[PDB]
Amino acid sequence: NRPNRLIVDEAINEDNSVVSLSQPKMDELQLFRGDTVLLKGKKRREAVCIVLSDDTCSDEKIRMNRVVRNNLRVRLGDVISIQPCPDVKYGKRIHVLPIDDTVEGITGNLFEVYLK
Amino acid sequence: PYFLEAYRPIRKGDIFLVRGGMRAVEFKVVETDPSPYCIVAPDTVIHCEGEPIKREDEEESLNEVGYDDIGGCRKQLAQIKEMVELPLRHPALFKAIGVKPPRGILLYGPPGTGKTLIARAVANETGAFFFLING
Ligand SMILES: Nc1ncnc2c1ncn2[C@@H]1O[C@H](COP(=O)(O)OP(=O)(O)OP(O)(O)=S)[C@@H](O)[C@H]1O
Ligand SMILES: [Mg+2]
Repeated sequence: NRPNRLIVDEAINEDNSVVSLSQPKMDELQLFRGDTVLLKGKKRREAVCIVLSDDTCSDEKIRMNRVVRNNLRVRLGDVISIQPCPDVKYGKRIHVLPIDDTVEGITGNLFEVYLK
Repeated sequence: PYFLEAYRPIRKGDIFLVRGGMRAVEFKVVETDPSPYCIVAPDTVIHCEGEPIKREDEEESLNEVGYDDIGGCRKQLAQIKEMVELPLRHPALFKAIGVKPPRGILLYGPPGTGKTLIARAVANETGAFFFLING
């Protein structure tokens, strides 16, 4: 019915916050190589990424990392609606927390090594 | 002949080992007048009377096997030390790395070449709990 409905393909670009589309689909949706789109998934949860281009991509599919794929409650072969979001808002305060099963050997500083 | 032409600095709290007469024997310095340590002179007198006492519960024996009893296989003993000494002496420091250790080593050779000796010596000289399984 709608040309924004897509199916999940594998990841090639090894960046976390990067999704990929093909050339005629991006020319049909009129995007650019520095835009910011939004992906709707299952369990009423969404994900924001950065859309880029790819020539090896197929017609009605989207390429994304396993991080974005698990943040949407989506597996390989599901359906995702994409929409544009020009609401470019700069952040002010970011409060994050580590997870205990992945920090059980490290202690002290984490800002300078991992996040900086 | 032990203290003669030796000038050995002894101290209260030392156990020394004397070999000879087809026997190794351990003596403990119990009492000295220049406490704690003193160099043995020809002026000294040694009162070797008294009854033999037992061992303190934490004092390990020099009858048991260390690296000194093994000869002729310096390279293989160095290779086993490079494999095993770092996951034993630093357990938790190695736990936080992300490197898997070895988990099984197979010693082989002709009968009589001292394999049980090497296993027991690498056991005792690292403080690891050593369990023995006999076939
Ligand atoms: N490299 C060695 N250095 C010093 N003593 C050794 C050495 N190899 C053997 N011996 C002596 O010979 C004894 C025999 O050693 P073992 O550990 O019984 O050899 P082995 O490999 O266990 O033989 P098998 O196959 O188990 S019967 C040791 O207890 C030592 O007294
Ligand atoms: Mg044996």
